[PDB]
Amino acid sequence: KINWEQVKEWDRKYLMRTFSTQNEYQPVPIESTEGDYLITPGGTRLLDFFNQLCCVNLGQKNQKVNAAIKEALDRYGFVWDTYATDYKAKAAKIIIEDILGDEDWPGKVRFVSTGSEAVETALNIARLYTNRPLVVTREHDYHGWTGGAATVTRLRSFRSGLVGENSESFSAQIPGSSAVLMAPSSNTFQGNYLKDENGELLSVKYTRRMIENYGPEQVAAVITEVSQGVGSTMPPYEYVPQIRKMTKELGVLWISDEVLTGFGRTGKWFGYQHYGVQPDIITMGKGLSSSSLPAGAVVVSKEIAAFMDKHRWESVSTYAGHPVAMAAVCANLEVMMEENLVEQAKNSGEYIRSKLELLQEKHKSIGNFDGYGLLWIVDIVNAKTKTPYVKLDRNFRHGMNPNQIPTQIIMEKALEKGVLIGGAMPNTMRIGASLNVSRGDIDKAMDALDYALDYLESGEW
Amino acid sequence: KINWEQVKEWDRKYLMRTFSTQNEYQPVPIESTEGDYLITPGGTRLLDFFNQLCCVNLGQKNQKVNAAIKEALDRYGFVWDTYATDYKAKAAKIIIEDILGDEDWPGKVRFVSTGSEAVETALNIARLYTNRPLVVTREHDYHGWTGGAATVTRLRSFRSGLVGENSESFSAQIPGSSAVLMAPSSNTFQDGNYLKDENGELLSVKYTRRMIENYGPEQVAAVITEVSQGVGSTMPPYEYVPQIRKMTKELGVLWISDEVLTGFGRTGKWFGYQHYGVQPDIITMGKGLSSSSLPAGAVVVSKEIAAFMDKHRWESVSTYAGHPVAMAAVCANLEVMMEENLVEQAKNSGEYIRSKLELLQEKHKSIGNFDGYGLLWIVDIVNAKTKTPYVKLDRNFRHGMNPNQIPTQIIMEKALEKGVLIGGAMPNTMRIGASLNVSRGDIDKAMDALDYALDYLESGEW
Amino acid sequence: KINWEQVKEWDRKYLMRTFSTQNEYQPVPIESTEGDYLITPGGTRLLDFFNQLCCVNLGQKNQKVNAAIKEALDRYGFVWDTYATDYKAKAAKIIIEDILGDEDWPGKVRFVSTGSEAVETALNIARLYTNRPLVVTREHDYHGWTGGAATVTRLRSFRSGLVGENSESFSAQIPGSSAVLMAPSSNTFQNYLKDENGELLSVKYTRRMIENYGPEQVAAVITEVSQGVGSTMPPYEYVPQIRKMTKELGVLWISDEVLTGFGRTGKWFGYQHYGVQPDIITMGKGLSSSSLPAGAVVVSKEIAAFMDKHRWESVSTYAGHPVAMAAVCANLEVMMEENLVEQAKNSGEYIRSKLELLQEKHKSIGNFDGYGLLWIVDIVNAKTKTPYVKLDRNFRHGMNPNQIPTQIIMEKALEKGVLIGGAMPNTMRIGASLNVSRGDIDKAMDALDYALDYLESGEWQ
Amino acid sequence: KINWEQVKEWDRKYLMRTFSTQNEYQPVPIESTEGDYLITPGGTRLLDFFNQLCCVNLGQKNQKVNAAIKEALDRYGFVWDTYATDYKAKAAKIIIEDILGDEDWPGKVRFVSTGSEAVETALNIARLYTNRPLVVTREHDYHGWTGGAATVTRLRSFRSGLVGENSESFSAQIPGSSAVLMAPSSNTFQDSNGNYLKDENGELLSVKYTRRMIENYGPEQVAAVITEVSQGVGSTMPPYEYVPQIRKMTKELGVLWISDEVLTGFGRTGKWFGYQHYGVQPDIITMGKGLSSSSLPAGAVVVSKEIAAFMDKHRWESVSTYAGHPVAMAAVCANLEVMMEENLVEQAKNSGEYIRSKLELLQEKHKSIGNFDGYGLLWIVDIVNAKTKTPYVKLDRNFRHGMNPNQIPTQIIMEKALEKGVLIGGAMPNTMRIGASLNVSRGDIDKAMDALDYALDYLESGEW
Ligand SMILES: *Cc1c(COP(=O)(O)O)cnc(C)c1O
Ligand SMILES: *Cc1c(COP(=O)(O)O)cnc(C)c1O
Ligand SMILES: *Cc1c(COP(=O)(O)O)cnc(C)c1O
Ligand SMILES: *Cc1c(COP(=O)(O)O)cnc(C)c1O
Ligand SMILES: [Cl-]
Ligand SMILES: [Cl-]
Ligand SMILES: [Cl-]
Ligand SMILES: [Cl-]
Repeated sequence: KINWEQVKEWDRKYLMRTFSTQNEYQPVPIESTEGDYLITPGGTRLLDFFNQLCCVNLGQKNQKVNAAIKEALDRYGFVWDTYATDYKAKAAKIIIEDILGDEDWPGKVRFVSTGSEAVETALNIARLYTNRPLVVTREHDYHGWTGGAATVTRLRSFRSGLVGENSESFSAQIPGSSAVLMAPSSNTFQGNYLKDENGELLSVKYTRRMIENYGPEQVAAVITEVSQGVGSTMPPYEYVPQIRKMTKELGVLWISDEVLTGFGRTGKWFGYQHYGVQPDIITMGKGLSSSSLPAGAVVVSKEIAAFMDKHRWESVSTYAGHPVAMAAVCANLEVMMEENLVEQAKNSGEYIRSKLELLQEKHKSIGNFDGYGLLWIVDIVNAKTKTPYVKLDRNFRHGMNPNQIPTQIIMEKALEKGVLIGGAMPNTMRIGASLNVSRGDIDKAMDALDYALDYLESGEW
Repeated sequence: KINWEQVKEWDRKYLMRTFSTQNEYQPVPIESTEGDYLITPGGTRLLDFFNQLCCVNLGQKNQKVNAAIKEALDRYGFVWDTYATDYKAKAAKIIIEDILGDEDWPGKVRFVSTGSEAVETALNIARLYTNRPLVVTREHDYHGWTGGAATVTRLRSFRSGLVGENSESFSAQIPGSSAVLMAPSSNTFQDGNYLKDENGELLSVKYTRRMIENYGPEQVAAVITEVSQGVGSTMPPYEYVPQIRKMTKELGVLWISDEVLTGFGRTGKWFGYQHYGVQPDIITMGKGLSSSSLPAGAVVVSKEIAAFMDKHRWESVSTYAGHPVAMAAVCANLEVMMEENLVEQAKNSGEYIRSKLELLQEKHKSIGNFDGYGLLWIVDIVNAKTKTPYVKLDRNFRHGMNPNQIPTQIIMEKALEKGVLIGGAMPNTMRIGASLNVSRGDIDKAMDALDYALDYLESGEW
Repeated sequence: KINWEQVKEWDRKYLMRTFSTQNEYQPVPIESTEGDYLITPGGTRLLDFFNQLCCVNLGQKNQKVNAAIKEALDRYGFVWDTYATDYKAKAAKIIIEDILGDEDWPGKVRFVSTGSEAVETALNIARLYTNRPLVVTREHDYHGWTGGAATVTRLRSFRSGLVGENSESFSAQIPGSSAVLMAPSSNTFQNYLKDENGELLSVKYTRRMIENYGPEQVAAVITEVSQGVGSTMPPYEYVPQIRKMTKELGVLWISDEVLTGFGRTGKWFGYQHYGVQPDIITMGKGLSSSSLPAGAVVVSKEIAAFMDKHRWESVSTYAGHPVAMAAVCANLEVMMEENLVEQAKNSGEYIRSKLELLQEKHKSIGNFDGYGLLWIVDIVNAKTKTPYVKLDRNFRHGMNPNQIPTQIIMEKALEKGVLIGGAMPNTMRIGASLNVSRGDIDKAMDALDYALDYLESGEWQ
Repeated sequence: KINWEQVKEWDRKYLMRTFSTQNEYQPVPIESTEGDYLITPGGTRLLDFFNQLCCVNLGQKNQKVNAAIKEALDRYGFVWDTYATDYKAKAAKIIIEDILGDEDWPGKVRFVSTGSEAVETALNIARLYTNRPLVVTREHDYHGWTGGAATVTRLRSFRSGLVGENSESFSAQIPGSSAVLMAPSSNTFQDSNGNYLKDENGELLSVKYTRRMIENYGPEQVAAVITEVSQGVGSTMPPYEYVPQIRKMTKELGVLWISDEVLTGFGRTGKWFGYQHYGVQPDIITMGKGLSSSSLPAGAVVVSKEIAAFMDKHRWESVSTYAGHPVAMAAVCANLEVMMEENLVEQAKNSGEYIRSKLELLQEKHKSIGNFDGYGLLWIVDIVNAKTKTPYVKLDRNFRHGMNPNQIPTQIIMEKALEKGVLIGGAMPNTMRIGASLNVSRGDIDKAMDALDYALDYLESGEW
């Protein structure tokens, strides 16, 4: 028996706000979830085409995963990373032996609790292995929020600072803010992508020049997102291979941050696998457990594992390897494999492409779309001017009025159809569902977006 | 039907080592746990007087906590922090209204997933609230391992660097290591009484004051402390904690009490700071927050700090922050703590442990000093002849040393013969803890095993 | 009587080496100088077409400057900046009223002892005035060697680190070597590509970087109008485009005129070729023509009015040194009265015509550009049409000088009694006094012709 | 014929202010100098017992130095460091072979143009030699104003920030302002009687804590400790044992010691260098000020034989345009030769002893003199309220310049002493920093001390 009015009162009074001022905040309670739906206390069913934060890959509240979690709870309990469990060892084995079994670069795994912790771990490993201080990142990359992970995050809207309520006058970034260099993203220098007289993209060419300017001996790693998640982009095809090749030639590591693109999200097990290359280190979260319980991970190459194995590593994280979280990881990955959700993701993405083609034929406010599996971006433009409504685009901050932001207006309208859809960036949709989402829910969501776009293209906002 | 030989094989092969080289590593599989016990696949029962990392406050595998997690799983699922749930709101209400209800400084709570995430959050909030860059920490403090939390960690043995196997030749800290000042710990400037100036002030505090004055108070956001150093294994002189509270107030600087370890009954109060009649501006939480049932951390901020943050849109997202199933575990953990009155149980067992340690010190000249409260104890170990620590670098040691040279390692190995896990992180100092509800029989059994280990240490046969 | 053999022994034994190891070092004593010549103890006259470090603008040992220094020494002595002198006030007046009299942005001057100190001062003022921490520099910029000036220096061959003797094995940068961002130099992205909103890709990306961090985080962009040590010339539109972009984003522009200032480029300052005005200028070299150590910063009226409202807690013992100020006064008065700016402009036109003839004759000249008495000549392999030294401006000094084209050219030209070459391996940096005679220009150019014949013969390989 | 009014107008309008707002600023012109005197345009003679910034060691406008500068100007001109000259090589030989000839440790010299550049150079060298990033400094150290030298300066009143005019309102430090650790001053940890606290083996607690600090970060992270043997701008003298205890601590930890001798060097303390009072030898010395007695801008670093041998094995990729400037080097040579031939080190030592006697007599007469100490021509005098025995300005060495000068005892003293045509005072609010030329006459010491006596009569009346 739940008093949801009291829940709302406690939520307003006792919880720190994010993205909303206390003044403007309206709690949105969710009582339960199932599949691709969120259920409100009043029983409203909301189709979630955010998939929360593109992180509930298996679907909400999967009975096999929950059954597995309950089973672990007959035995545990808690032990820290110094102790071995069946669940922890099995999860590592599934990742190296079963999912990555076709590639021979992967060596070992470290489990932590979050994607930010995974990136922190990867940054530490890369710097220790090379004995070099600098890490290269890209414009608009999001790699997490904790101190180290934030240093490689280049989105001024997502760096844990403060903005005003529909005002430009009360903004601040955190005082004090690094061993980090910002390179151009894949989406710079366009309008197609410019290459030199060698076919090398100008973003990569300049990335190479930056490393050489500092000296390769000063640079541990380039950390990337194969597709920018929060920053909401897709790369030209040759970018990922060219970065892999450039790093190899300069003797610098490449960390593929797969926290979002990992575990079937893009229609392969990992984002990088679309590109015929292999990373030195992968960071993991989100689909690692499909958010059933908090888990993150890093996978390091055999070379890197062999180096770390020769040393005593002075690093403790209390909940790293948590055996109940590991049981949840095991079950999540087993279901993913047995149901062949990767191939299902691939097929559903192809279906989504067709739906978006029709939406673009119909709606001139769709400037561009791209993606794969259950990860899509849709660039929104003024249908008249052919330019984005919000000039600062991906360099915006949240001090703007939401009623001026296209992705906000699309979200509010789509909501009238009982659909959750939109994006983090002001001019770009970021669309994701569970890997096992049904065609009918795809149709429902696309129809809702259709309805929102009519409204956007109508003015009246 | 679990093949534990194959589990050990996968564990060696596929998991990154910490503290042990692959060469020297032997997996120690634990098949299940209960109360104060770990159970091996063979069925051996191990009395855990580390309480893992002093973080299973309620006891292992509490039936009511586990039943509550099972219930949550009927409904969830996962929503991120933008969505409200009963479990998340209730957990915040329990902390603010029930546990801290008698104090009026607390305003609001932010939940995250780990103690390190909680410290990161507190550092961000302190700097934003004050609009100032610098944070003061102390020598030997441990506040976590992630970037920002690590900058305020002043233990060179726990900064996620590398050392060799029984060698000084393969030592490295992470390249690139800044907005932090290290002040003396409370355990500095002695006779063996703590030195004070002509007013009340401890020299550790007076110098901390001079340090902040040297940079300028307008540059300094906060002092972050542990009321009792956890990994660093110390206890303060009584006046330290009130004197730091008063100093920070006088300078217009915040105080963050990092209660990740000392929180939720560990010290025989709800919070460590509560022994000292003061209140902080911000508290960081983990460990006993959920008693390790599921991953959770949190920050509590004062009413003034909440009011300021409330006026702004805060551009911070953590995917698993507020995870509804973790919040369910937190609610159940806290309600069992309250209803069983585990805080009082911890206070009483602490008084009991004190008397057991007095008897052990009488028996053992290798016990130089011991101190603590509730289920958090330090025991400083000395060479019984020379009366000096065996390991000279003490709390400034690193793990390159041979464990056969380390008193707390020797003690741990020997105690293990009695089926008891007990020892410490520091080379010369035990860090002892159990569940808040640890029985007297288990205390006696742990203390007997320590007695036994100390005979061996003192025999010099090692 | 000077025992020059004893001087060499003392020089070997007691002075720290730079650029040469003790093992390879051979002292090069200079007994006196005059005009464009250096005179050895033996009486050999060497024509100096490096003009030392493009810093003896007025010419060596000007009789009027030396006579003015001698007069000042009848009165001083030394007073620090708190005390006023005629020489310090007059040097400030000459700069603001006389030299920059035709421009209305200049406000006040601060005198220091060197160009690095001038840059440190400008960085301090920029960050204080804007209350912002970040400063933007460019790839291959040189702005000095002291801590702050070094942070904006982006040449890995000039950051006060160490390299081996003809070896790659003993190289290090200073440990620790920071509120600075590196943008592309003007010589990136080529013939230069444009946004066709008109914007050079170098400027476009610089803009993006500032927007990505947030313009409210960025105090200034510091540039060289022509990269000195780094040895380049910009596309014509670059300097006006950077001025326009910084103004639009509310960011300061510091023109580092330590090298290009005081007639070097055939105008009083390099920026004056481009119809723009900076917010802050930094000065050294031609400020006194190296007669005595002096540097300076000039800040705009707005900046001066802000600084004037505060008590500035900055002391430099020798800043404003009355005798160095007497030297600056005499140096600037001679420059003005002899019309050396116009003379430099006319000699540069002459040099251009000499270089066109050498390029027509020497396929190892891939390219040249410059103005006044500041010229770059890019050298290439006449056969492949590409540079001999692949790392180019990202090299370090560990390589063998017998592999370096500008070292080859220098050794060869010395056989003609001419000092000429460059800091960069593939690029000449040529400078003489503003009053260098046509005869001496012909003599240097003839030595260069001779040197390129040798380079093109490939005998040194 | 100089128009001094026009000079003062150009000065007001076209020069950036330091320490004074434009609103409050009044130019103080000096037409010429001689010995220990500054001469105003009107012909007022001011006895300068600041010796500018304790940096005109030989005296103002020395005839032999000026003649040597004029001789150099018959030949030069300018050559950068890549070229050898007689003046540069001779200056290095004088330092290593003549001045420091009785010590075995010194190897080589690098000349630069300022003390801040010398400190920048020492920090670079210590970090390169050890291959470690951290340098340790102390509370209230002043090591210069440029980016690297500023990181090891721990006086918030001298870090090139901004404060308001007679207000706490409008203050700022430079945005963005680390591979530096701050250790306690030698002047920390005193008991009630003002005695320095030590452990039972006599080790000062300031040193004991410094060692703990280094051990906490790890000695393998720490390149160097940089010190001032006597804090200059920060205006202190150390407990006697501090300097040897730091030398011994650094040696035991494998860490370098940089003695920043920019102020204490070249006879200032009645020895060639401040460290020489203490029976120790540093790894690196930084020099400025008395190096040329400010005749022209010059700075230098001296490195040990072992550091020089390491540096000699590499190509060092570092250029400073004016480093080694031959005319500046000719001034250094003449400055050092005069110092040696006149035996100015001994003169300074004996004059310090005379000064001590005058200060003892002043302290009997004036209860506002809480303490004094020093040596040679470098003295501190701590000023207290004669009635409370407590400093007037509570923040003391951690003050900033936003304070009203009419509340600052060292400002009140300077203003009063000026009535007697003596310049005397200090940078810190409760502490005089007194210096004159090494060859200052007894009569001038008497004149300065009589002005101080006068000023303290006024301070002690409380009328201000
Ligand atoms: C969401 C995200 C992270 C951080 O994960 P958390 O679990 O939110 O801390 C890191 N990297 C990428 C690419 C992400 O999308
Ligand atoms: C263990 C600990 C932390 C870090 O918590 P984690 O959950 O391990 O990230 C922070 N502070 C203190 C005092 C701790 O004991
Ligand atoms: C030479 C130079 C400097 C530094 O001047 P120094 O007098 O060597 O300290 C600064 N900026 C530029 C552009 C330079 O060429
Ligand atoms: C004055 C001083 C400096 C800085 O020298 P400048 O010539 O002013 O740059 C450095 N160290 C000490 C001890 C000083 O007194
Ligand atoms: Cl990309
Ligand atoms: Cl403490
Ligand atoms: Cl350029
Ligand atoms: Cl001292």
